[PDB]
Amino acid sequence: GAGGALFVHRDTPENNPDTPFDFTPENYKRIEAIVKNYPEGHKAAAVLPVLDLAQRQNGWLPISAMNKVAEILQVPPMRVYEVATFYTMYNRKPVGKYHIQVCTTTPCMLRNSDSILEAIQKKLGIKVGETTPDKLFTLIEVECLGACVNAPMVQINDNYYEDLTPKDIEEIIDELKAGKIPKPGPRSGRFSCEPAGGLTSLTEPPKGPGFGVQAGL
Amino acid sequence: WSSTADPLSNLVLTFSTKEDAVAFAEKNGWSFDVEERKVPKPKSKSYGANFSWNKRTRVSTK
Amino acid sequence: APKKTSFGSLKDEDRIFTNLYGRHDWRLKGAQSRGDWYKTKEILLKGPDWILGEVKTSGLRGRGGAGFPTGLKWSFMNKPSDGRPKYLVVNADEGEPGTCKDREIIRHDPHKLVEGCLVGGRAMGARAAYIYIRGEFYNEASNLQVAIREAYEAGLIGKNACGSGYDFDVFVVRGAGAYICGEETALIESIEGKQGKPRLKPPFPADVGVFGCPTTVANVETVAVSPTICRRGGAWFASFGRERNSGTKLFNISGHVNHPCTVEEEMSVPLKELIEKHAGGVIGGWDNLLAVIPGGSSTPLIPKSVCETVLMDFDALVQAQTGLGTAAVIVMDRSTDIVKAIARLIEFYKHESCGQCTPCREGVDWMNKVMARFVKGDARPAEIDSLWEISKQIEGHTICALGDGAAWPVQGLIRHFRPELEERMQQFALQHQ
Ligand SMILES: NC(=O)C1=CN([C@@H]2O[C@H](COP(=O)(O)OP(=O)(O)OC[C@H]3O[C@@H](n4cnc5c(N)ncnc54)[C@H](O)[C@@H]3O)[C@@H](O)[C@H]2O)C=CC1
Ligand SMILES: Cc1cc2nc3c(=O)[nH]c(=O)nc-3n(C[C@H](O)[C@H](O)[C@H](O)COP(=O)(O)O)c2cc1C
Ligand code: SF4
Ligand code: FES
Repeated sequence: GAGGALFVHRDTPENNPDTPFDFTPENYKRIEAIVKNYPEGHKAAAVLPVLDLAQRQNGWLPISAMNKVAEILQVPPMRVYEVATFYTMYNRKPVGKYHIQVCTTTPCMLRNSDSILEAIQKKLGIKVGETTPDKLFTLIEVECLGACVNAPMVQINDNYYEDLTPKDIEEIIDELKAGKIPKPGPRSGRFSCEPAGGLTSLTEPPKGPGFGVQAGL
Repeated sequence: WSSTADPLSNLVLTFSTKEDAVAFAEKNGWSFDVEERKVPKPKSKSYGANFSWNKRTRVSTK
Repeated sequence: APKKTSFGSLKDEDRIFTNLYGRHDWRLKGAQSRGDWYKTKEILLKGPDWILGEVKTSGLRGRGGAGFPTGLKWSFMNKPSDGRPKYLVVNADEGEPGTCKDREIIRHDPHKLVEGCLVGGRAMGARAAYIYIRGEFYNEASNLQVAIREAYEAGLIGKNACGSGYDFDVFVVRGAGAYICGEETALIESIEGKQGKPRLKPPFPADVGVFGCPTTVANVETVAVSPTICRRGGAWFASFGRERNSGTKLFNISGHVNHPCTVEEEMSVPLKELIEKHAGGVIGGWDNLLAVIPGGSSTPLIPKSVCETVLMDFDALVQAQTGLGTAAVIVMDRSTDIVKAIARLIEFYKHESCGQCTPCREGVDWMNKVMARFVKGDARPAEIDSLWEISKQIEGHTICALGDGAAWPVQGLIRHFRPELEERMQQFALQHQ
C-alpha cells in the first residue's frame, strides 16, 4: 500500500548536517579497496558500497553521512541523496538492533506467512512499522527475498530463517533477545532447498574430473 | 480603463510570403521594416552520448 | 530412435549442478573433486571463436527469462577493440517471486560460476567480470568472495589465468533492495552509482554499456553452464529437450505442493510429471489443482485444464499464452483466493516500479487500485474490460519490460477467471444494496 516514509528531509536536532559522523581508519582502508575496483575516471561507481559501509558502521544514514560520502567521492550531494532514497535497504531513520523483515509476496503468502506476521506481532506487541520500546526489534514487510521454496521465511540482520512456524519464529525472537545467535536457515530438518523427504534426485555419487570430456581437447 | 486614439492599434495582417507583405505595404503607401525569418538550426542528438566513457557529455542522473 | 518425443527423466550423470543441495564441500577442493576447473587452460587456448561456436551449436537460450539465443548474443561482442575495455556482467539480482535457483548456484558451487565467468570473458574478449549479486544475499556473496579468493590464490584467475596467458579479474558488487536492478540496463546504471533506472535501446550493451564500454549481461545460470558445455561439447547439451528448446534447466516449485523444492530436469518435461515427481504432487491431490504460474509472477497463469499436457519449454508455453520465463512454478489449489494472489502480485509490481516512464509509473498504480477494489468486489463488470484496455495500453509502451510483467498477470486472470470476478462483484452488490 502506502509507503509511510517521506522523501523530503527536514533538519532535526538528532539529524542535521552538523550531526557527528566519520569513518573509522579501518573503514577508510575498506573504502580505498572499494574505490580501487573501478576505472580511474569513474569513482562515482563506489557510491553504493561506501554508503552501505557507512550504514554498517553507524546503523543508519543521517544526512551528515550522505554529505560525508559525497565529499569523500567528490560527487554532488544530490546524487547521494538520490541513491539513498531510491534503494530500500538504506535506513534514513534509526532502527532496532535486529531488523525483522518478513516476505508477504504471493509465493510466501500462499504458505501462511500471515501466521508468522501475527506471531511476531503478538510476541513483540508492535505492528509492521513500529519499534520495540527497548529499541532492539523492528518489524517491517518486504517483498520477495528469493527464498520462496522455504516459506514463510524471515530475514533478520542479513540472515535467513526459513521453513518457519509460529513457534519457530517465537523461539528465534526469544533467543535473539536473550543474547544468543539463532541458527540461520530452515527449521524442518531440511537445511536446503531439497525436498522435505526422500531426496528425489542427486542420490548417486558425483563423478570425477574427466567423466564425459569430449575428444580433441 | 485603457484608452486609445489611434485606429490601427489592433490591425494585424497575414501573408504567405515576405514578398506579398512587402507588395501590400508598398501599394498602400506605408513605410516598412522587414525582419528575415529565424529558423532553428538542425542539431545532432545522441542518446548514447549520455553514457560516454571519456567525454564530458556523460550524465550523472536520469 | 532419434528425435526423442517424450522427455522428463535424466539421471545424475547428465546433471550439471551436481552440488545443488550443498552436500559436498563447496570449497575449491569439492569443485575439483566434481570436475570443476578441469582442462580450463586447453579450452582457453582454443580461442574465442571455438567457444562461441560451441555455445551456438549447443542451442543454449538465455536462462534469465527471455530465452534469447546465447551464441548470437555472446558473438555480438566479438568486434576488434577500439581502445575501450570490454566487460562481462553476470546478473545475480534474482528478483522474480518464485525463483531461487541463482541463490543455490552462488552459495553451493560458486566455482562453476567463476569458471563460467572466465570462459565467457575469454569468448567475449572481456577484461574483467562484474557479478551484481542481490544485496539481501549477504552470505551468498561472502561465499562467492571466498571462492574468488581461492581461485585468485590458485592462479585460476587474475594475472595469467591458468596457463593461457590471459588476464582476467572478477568483482562482486552488491545491490540494495531493488527488483528493477535485475534488468540489464538498470543493472548497469546501478553499477555506475546511479539510480536503478533502465536506459533505452539502442544503443545495446554490446556497443555502449557499463562505463560506456562494450559489455554483455548474462544470467548466472547461463554463465555457469558454459564451461561444462565446452568440456562435453555443444552436441551433448543440444540433445536434451526439443528442437530450439535444448538443454536442461533448474526448476523451482513452490506454493500449494506437499514438498516444495528446487530440482534439475530436462527442459521439455511435462508440468504434471514434474509436479508429481519432484514436488510430491499438489496438496490434496491433482484434482485439487486450481491454477499454476509456470515461470514466475511475470508469466500469465494457466488453469488446471492446461496443466494436464503442457510441456516446460519456451515454445509450448508461448503457444499456451503463458511463457516460460524463469521456470519458477507457483502452485495454487482450489482453496486459493485467485483474485487475492494476482492483486498481491500487482501490489508487488507497484512497489517495484522505478517511476521513470509514464505508462509504468502511473498505470501500474492504477491497476493496483483497481485490483484492490476487485478483491472486495466494489466494481462493475465493465471495469473488467476497462482493466483489460489499461493493461493493453501499458504493455509495449514502456522503456523496459516491467510494464509487460505487470500487465500480463491481470490479462491472464481476466482471460481465465472472469466468472469469479463477475460473481464476486455480484455478491458485493447484493450484500451492500
Ligand atoms: N531471473 C529473474 O529473476 C527475472 C527474470 N525476468 C525475465 O526477463 C524477461 C524480459 O527480459 P528483457 O531483457 O527485457 O528481454 P529482451 O528480449 O529485450 O533481452 C533479452 C536479452 O537479449 C538481448 N537482446 C535482445 N535483442 C537484442 C538485439 N536486437 N541485439 C542485441 N542484443 C539483444 C538483450 O541485450 C538481453 O540481454 C522477462 O520475460 C522475465 O521472465 C524478469 C524478472 C526477473
Ligand atoms: C524487471 C526485470 C527484472 C529482471 N531481473 C533479472 C534477474 O534478477 N536476474 C536475471 O538473470 N535476469 C533478470 N532480468 C532479465 C535480464 O534482461 C536478463 O538477465 C538478461 O537479458 C541476461 O540475458 P540472458 O537471459 O541471455 O542471460 C530481468 C528483466 C526485467 C525486465
Ligand atoms: S516500465 Fe516501470 S520499471 Fe521499467 S523503466 Fe518504465 S517506470 Fe521504470
Ligand atoms: S515470495 Fe517469499 S521469498 Fe519470494
